[PDB]
Amino acid sequence: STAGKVIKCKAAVLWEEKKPFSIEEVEVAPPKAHEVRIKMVATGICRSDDHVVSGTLVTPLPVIAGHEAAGIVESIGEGVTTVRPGDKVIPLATPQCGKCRVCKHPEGNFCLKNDLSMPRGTMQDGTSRFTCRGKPIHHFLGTSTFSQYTVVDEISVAKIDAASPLEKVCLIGCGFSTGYGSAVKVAKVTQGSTCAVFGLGGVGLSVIMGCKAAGAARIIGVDINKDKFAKAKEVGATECVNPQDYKKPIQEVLTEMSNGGVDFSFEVIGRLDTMVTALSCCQEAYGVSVIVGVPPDSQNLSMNPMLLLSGRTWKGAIFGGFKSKDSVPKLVADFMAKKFALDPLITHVLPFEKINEGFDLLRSGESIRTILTF
Amino acid sequence: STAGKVIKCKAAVLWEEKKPFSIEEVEVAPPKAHEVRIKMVATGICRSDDHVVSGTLVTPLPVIAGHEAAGIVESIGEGVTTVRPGDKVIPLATPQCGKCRVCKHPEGNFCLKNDLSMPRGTMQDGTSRFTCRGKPIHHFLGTSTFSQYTVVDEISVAKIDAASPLEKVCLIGCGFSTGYGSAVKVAKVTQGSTCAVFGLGGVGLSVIMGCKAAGAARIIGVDINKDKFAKAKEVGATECVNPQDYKKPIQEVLTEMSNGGVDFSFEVIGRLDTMVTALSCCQEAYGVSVIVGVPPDSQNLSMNPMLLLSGRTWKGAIFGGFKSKDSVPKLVADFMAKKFALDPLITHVLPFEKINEGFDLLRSGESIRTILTF
Ligand SMILES: NC(=O)C1=CN([C@@H]2O[C@H](COP(=O)(O)OP(=O)(O)OC[C@H]3O[C@@H](n4cnc5c(N)ncnc54)[C@H](O)[C@@H]3O)[C@@H](O)[C@H]2O)C=CC1
Ligand SMILES: NC(=O)C1=CN([C@@H]2O[C@H](COP(=O)(O)OP(=O)(O)OC[C@H]3O[C@@H](n4cnc5c(N)ncnc54)[C@H](O)[C@@H]3O)[C@@H](O)[C@H]2O)C=CC1
Ligand SMILES: O=CNC1CCCCC1
Ligand SMILES: O=CNC1CCCCC1
Ligand SMILES: [Zn+2]
Ligand SMILES: [Zn+2]
Ligand SMILES: [Zn+2]
Ligand SMILES: [Zn+2]
Repeated sequence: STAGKVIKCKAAVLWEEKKPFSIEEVEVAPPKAHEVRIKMVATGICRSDDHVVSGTLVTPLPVIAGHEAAGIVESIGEGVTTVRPGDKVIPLATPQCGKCRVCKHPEGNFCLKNDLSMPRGTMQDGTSRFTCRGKPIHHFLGTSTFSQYTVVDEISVAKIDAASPLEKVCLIGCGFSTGYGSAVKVAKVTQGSTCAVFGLGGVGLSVIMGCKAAGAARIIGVDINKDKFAKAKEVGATECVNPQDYKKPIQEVLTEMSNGGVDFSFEVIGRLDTMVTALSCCQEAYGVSVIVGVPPDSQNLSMNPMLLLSGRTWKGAIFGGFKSKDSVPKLVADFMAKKFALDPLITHVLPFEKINEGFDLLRSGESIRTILTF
Repeated sequence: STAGKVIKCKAAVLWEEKKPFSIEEVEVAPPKAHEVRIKMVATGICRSDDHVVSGTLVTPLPVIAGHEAAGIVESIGEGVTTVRPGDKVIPLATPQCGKCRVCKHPEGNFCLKNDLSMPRGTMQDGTSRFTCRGKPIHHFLGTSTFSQYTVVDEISVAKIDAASPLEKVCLIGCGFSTGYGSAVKVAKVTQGSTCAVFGLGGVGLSVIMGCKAAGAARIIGVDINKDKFAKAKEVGATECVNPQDYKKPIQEVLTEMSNGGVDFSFEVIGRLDTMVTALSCCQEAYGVSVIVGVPPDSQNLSMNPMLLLSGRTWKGAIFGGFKSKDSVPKLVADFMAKKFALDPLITHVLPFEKINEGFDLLRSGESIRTILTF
């Protein structure tokens, strides 16, 4: 009874940086050709959503943020072939158009249809499906999941198993897949290796899960919040270090601990200094360091290229290197077959209406992932 | 004759930075345990030797530089098992001890016995075998080939084919192997790919050779000296560009030419700005950039880590990633089997006494490799 009609529903609108979200009514247009309107069931609070609030991640405001989520298709536009009304789906913050040079490449996943490099805050057609107080509101990464309903381009949604528990598998839409793939796909962690993981939030814990799945012998968690260490050990860290406890820079500490440098290191925070420290602590001739964290907008790091000339490899990735539409259904199937766990990442559950409390929990250091239910 | 005795011979001593080499008599001590004394036959002029003169590369002075060479063993110290008097040999500016964690790793080659990371300018035992006018003179990279005789540690020398032409295969001791391996081993250039090579000297031409051997479809040479372009095309470049001819930054030019970025780029100059430009010109989701050039001492580059977060891989390497003692004899055997050519790199051949003239040729832009003959 809503197909083809505007839907009025609640969403969390961000009108200004550094302010609480405003939970209020929005109007959601029906889907145009090759678009899908989704009734949201659950969405996680990822640090990247907070980066929009703080100005770390710049995208046009006002905006409906949220990108790690799962829901049920309410209606489809003309020409949609990959999902149908009633299907369970995960929106894809990195799309998979299937047609660009990146989608066609065996390794690449950062589809050229993304809205990250040159943010417009729109659908693929350059327009918005959201109105609030009569004003157009921007989308975020082609997802915008902090709303009871959203509209996404078909290349930004994947159909998943009809029996999936949406309050858990929403994490496959960003944080779990990112960390897990960063270890198993991007770094390609090897059996018996030593790994160092900087940042023990939801994404860093998922990196640990992937390093353990790959058979690493040592997994050193690094965080300035020692309250993060117990869960890190539960999911596979063999030891944890707090840089604030040491008189020496932690790259020196980690080099000593690993008898000359780690095999694989991961920056899962989003600071320029820890990106350079993480590179430095891998072994100078054969180490690999992967940047996962988001840097503050437009800022450059400084580093000595002799760190690379000796033989290190430095890389980064979005979404764990996974081609998003191909990979998300398979990761859900693997979760349903118990191949990895999501419960360790979920520390808090709240209704959507308590979104601001959910962001308070993240900012205070108390949560890993808070899941919001609609 | 000479075995077990001090040898007085001619060498090129660098007494201080930014001065001509001084060609004069030096005394070369006999080899101690596990050392090898070599009569030099030919040595190439690599830009890294010039970096010692200019202060770009810091190593203790006064010094006998030179590291790209070939000669004949004159005598061996106690315990040497891998070469014998009369053998043709290439000194190894990166050693291969066979016992450190890097030598044991399948990928690594930057053996921990190297004299690059913390230059001492000595033999492995911390002492020098050279005296000149009664003063001790430093070694360079455990090689020191600008002398009629040198003494090296066993781990810094490889025995090669007795029929090898030393006036050509000296280049396998540094510049050829570095550039070729940077393409075929470090980057692992793929068939049909597009490559960009910054710097068209001896090392960058060897990168082009390797890209062509790997089957690249397009190889774009980049140099500010257009006189380098004809030879670059002879060895495989499909086009060449001079940044000075363009109003736009060359990274933008190369991105446009390659319809969104190259597959592989190589910095083969030694400038911070070209290291960042070369990274930027590879495709943002799956491109690979390899640093080969030597940065000026103690200087840091500045770069935006979003270049990596999208999916690029940045790496560097010494000596093309080759494990030096294993690889040098095989590369000579490959040369003798006609698997690659060295003549395109050799533009001038001069007697050793004309070393300063050979450096003037390099500095003026007029040579690729000058081979000095003893
Ligand atoms: N590449 C990608 O596709 C994705 C990137 N991200 C980014 O990954 C990063 C991590 O995200 P979450 O795990 O959700 O964030 P989080 O905020 O839950 O975790 C970050 C952790 O870093 C620790 N930390 C902060 N400063 C530190 C320092 N100086 N040294 C050591 N530890 C420090 C914190 O105590 C915290 O436990 C964020 O920048 C986020 O934007 C997130 C998802 C996808
Ligand atoms: N990684 C390693 O193992 C090795 C590194 N090297 C380093 O590789 C670099 C290249 O060495 P060679 O080929 O012997 O040097 P070279 O001096 O013969 O070649 C350098 C080329 O760069 C060009 N160039 C200079 N400035 C430029 C700019 N701004 N833009 C574009 N082109 C520019 C020059 O015109 C020249 O053709 C040097 O820094 C050298 O020290 C050399 C041997 C081994
Ligand atoms: O968290 C989801 N996506 C992130 C990916 C890294 C850049 C900022 C957006
Ligand atoms: O040219 C030979 N070796 C080079 C290797 C890169 C650092 C400077 C010295
Ligand atoms: Zn695409
Ligand atoms: Zn996220
Ligand atoms: Zn070694
Ligand atoms: Zn050299």
